[PDB]
Amino acid sequence: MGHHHHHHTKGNVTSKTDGQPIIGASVVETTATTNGTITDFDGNFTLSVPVNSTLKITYIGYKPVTVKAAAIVNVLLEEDTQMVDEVVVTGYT
Repeated sequence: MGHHHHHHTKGNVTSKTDGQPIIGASVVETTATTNGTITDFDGNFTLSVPVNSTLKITYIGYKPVTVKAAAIVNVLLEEDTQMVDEVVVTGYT
């Protein structure tokens, strides 16, 4: 069980490789692209939007990711150009 701290942060993008924060991720709005923002060392960004539209996030290296606008949203970056299946099942021998 990992104890998570509750702070005043808006959105959070992390990679699905090791579990680290995304630094330098291009995140913009569906209609408000001009007001696009990037992620910090912590893996979060700050953006103010009037309408409750969706937010498009992209980071050079891993697959793209999109999430709706909310007080706290977690995103996971999937490996790009890499096919890795994480499935397993046992039974009769």
